[PDB]
Amino acid sequence: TSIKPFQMEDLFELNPVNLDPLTENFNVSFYSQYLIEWPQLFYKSVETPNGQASGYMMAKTEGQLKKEWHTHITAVTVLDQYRRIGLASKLCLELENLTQVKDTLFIDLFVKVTNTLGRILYEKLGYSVFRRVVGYNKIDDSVDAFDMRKLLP
Amino acid sequence: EIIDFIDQGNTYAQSLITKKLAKSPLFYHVLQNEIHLKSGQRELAIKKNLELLNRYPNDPLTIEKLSDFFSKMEMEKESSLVYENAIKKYPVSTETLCLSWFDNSIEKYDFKVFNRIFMYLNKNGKSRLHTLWYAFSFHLLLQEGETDKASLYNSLGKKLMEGLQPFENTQEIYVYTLFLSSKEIEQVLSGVTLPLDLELKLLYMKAMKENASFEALHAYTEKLLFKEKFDDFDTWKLWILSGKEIGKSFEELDQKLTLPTRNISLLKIELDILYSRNIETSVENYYQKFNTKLCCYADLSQYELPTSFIGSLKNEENLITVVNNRKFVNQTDNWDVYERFSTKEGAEYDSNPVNELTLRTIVSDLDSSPQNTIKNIVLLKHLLEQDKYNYKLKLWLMKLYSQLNTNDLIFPIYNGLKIRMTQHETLNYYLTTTNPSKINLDAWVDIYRFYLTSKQEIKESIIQGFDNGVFNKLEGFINFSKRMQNSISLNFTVAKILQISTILGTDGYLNYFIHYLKTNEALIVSDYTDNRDFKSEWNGLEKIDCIDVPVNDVATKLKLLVYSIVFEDQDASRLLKVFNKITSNAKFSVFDNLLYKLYFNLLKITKTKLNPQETQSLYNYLQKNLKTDKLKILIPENLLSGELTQNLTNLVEFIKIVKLLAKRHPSSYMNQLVNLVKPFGKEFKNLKLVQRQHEIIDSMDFEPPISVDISQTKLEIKSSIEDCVVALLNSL
Ligand SMILES: CC(C)(COP(=O)(O)OP(=O)(O)OC[C@H]1O[C@@H](n2cnc3c(N)ncnc32)[C@H](O)[C@@H]1OP(=O)(O)O)[C@@H](O)C(=O)NCCC(=O)NCCS
Repeated sequence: TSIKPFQMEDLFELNPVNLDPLTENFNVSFYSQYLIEWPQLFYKSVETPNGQASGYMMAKTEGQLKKEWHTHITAVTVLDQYRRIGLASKLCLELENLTQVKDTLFIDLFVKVTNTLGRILYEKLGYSVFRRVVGYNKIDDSVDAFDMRKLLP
Repeated sequence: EIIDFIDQGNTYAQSLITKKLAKSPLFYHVLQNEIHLKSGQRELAIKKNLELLNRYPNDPLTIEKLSDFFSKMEMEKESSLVYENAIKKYPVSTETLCLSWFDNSIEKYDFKVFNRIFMYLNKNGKSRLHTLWYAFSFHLLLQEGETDKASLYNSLGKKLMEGLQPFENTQEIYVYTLFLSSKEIEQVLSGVTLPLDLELKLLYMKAMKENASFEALHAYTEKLLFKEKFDDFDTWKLWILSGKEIGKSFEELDQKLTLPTRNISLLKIELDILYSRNIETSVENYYQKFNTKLCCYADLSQYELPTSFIGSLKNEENLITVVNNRKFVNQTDNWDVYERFSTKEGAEYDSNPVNELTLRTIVSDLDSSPQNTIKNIVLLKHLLEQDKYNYKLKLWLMKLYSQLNTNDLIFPIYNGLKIRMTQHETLNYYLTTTNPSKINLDAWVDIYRFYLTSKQEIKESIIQGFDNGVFNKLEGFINFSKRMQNSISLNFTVAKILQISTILGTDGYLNYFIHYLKTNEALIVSDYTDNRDFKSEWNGLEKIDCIDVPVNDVATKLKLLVYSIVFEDQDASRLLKVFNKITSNAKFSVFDNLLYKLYFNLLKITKTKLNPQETQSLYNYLQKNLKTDKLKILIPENLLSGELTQNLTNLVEFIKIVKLLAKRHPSSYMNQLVNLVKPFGKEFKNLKLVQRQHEIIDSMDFEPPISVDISQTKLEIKSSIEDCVVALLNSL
């Protein structure tokens, strides 16, 4: 895998990833908002030999009390052909290399309470369950979630 | 303004309302009056709008409409001069005028206008942001190819950016690099004190490589890889490349390759190639580490594999090991492995890797015969019972159904994939053969509302991307918008709405989409962009010549012309000339060539002024051929082919349009065409297209490769053929 910045026109070539039944395909405005506000936190994995996107990360930063900032993962997905080789773990770990992320206090994310898979994935990356949260197309957003956090240096 | 909306919607109370409002007054209403004239007759309207331009309007709404009017008449000179004259005359309103100019101009991607707007805005502008806009706009222009201006455009952008030093962020530095040589890029990026982002790091490495700065690149890549935990294959390749270039031994490089990671395992192959060594052992080492991973085949097959490695095709327990091995030996007979791993296991939303093999077997077996298509429909559905979210199987199932008159059955699959928003632009065409039902019509309107939503969202993205500084991403926003403005999938969506609307009697939608056509004639007649996805159903497979969804892109354009002409009230001759040029070069089936000739003769006779002899010639051809004995050629010799309901649907629509024109333009010869089409429904029913299709299906024998029930699918397919065909016959 190699990592490249995400560009809007990648949306036209993402169906192998975004036809996955747990991978939402958002509005144009949502993708473009992440590219506008946190352009470095929207990057894609790419494979040899044609440069096809094997996955992507959409993350953001968010301010609180706003004297205190953290990064938030909104979406990680990996093409089926390139699963179980640590690509998702690499996309999440690459955030910790970005100086915009390093300047925040922690990274958090939401995993549904029923997604024992996702929790373990993030647990293996150093995240721990911080707090259960209420919830309220492909995913029932009314299901409770775990906010998971990883403190940063 | 309320009176103006009534004028637009049209038409006699409009001129009276403006005659009253203007009699009270000012420049706005005169611009209105002369638009209403344009809606009646235009040569006066241009003279009259030119008259308004010279009075220097000074009001934003009036300026916008003028510039709109002149651009509508291919008078780009004047559409720009309205704003320029206002800025010249009232330079305090420069920013406000320029932003209206720009916001209204985005839809029309005239980078000379962007750059012209930014020029005015930067002259009467105390704005670093505006200087960046102007500079970035020179890059945009350079992306168009007036090579004789290229040197000037590059010099002006470079000098504008140099004026902004020192740079405050990586976006400004990015813009500067758009005007620099590879040599200058390295020199510039090597002195940057700000932390580089990924965009500029990649650019820095590409520049060093192009400059043959192999010491600097080996040092730089080594830092990223061994000290900043980047772990990036492209960066690894540059590291071994530059390492060799500066004289490093193979052993010196390989001794640093200690971690058995995927990228390093592949790199060892790349390092053997780079040092003219034997590939074999590093191919075997990658395979031993990664044969249990679905990636193995795609990673190795890009190299030239030794025939000894493949020779290990002798006699496994791990399903994915078998999948890779069967791919390496390109084996297409894989039901034996399916029978060993038919049960879905693991995570509920994962696909079963066995169906990488079964799909290859199914695709290799496809021969376009309807018995083979139905057999493989049964197999795809059977696999999907246990592998319920496998999208590749779903896409193929829709392709197979698209070969038949089972037009009933595609939408449930498409909707079960939860296609939404931009996926409609890329996957729409899978619905090409869907039946003209009301539920499908409402679904198509829903698809069109995505287009309305995306158009407004991307415009705002472009505005915010400029307001914020995000030149890293702006070109992609603009290109996204451009590709979406006039795509074949958008125009197909409109054509499909119109067709179903006229087949059903639902005029609620028709009036909105007729209004779109007359609003966007310039696009309808232009060349459409294509962003359709013909690849995802082949992911991990080798694309071969197989069955296709039967798209017809030229017919889509002609359908929109047809409706544009039907509802043309002033002069249809220009649209008929476009129509006739397109049919002259159309690449159609026999029936489609007749259909559009029939259409052309029908529209010429109803929507143009002809002498009586031209009328009679065009009408005689309609008279001779509006007969089932002539139109039967729409029936394919393979009655199960989906072309039957495609052509029949087009015949039904054509007859509906005959009836519409007979009302709007009554004549003895139109009433005779209405009379001629009367027995079609009876005459086509007597051909018994349903029964004969049911008989062919019942006579087909089936020796499926796995245990399945054919029966339930035969019944569903026979019922679907019946329902879809009978709906059409009753609509004749
Ligand atoms: C969840 C997902 C992103 C993981 O991707 P990946 O690249 O295959 O994962 P990684 O190789 O980095 O794996 C890390 C871990 O999560 C877990 N895991 C990830 N996919 C697994 C699966 N289908 N079944 C059982 N465990 C699995 C493990 O316990 C594990 O570690 P291991 O290396 O010791 O086996 C993926 O399979 C997919 O659905 N992509 C996008 C959609 C989605 O469900 N969202 C995000 C995560 S909550």
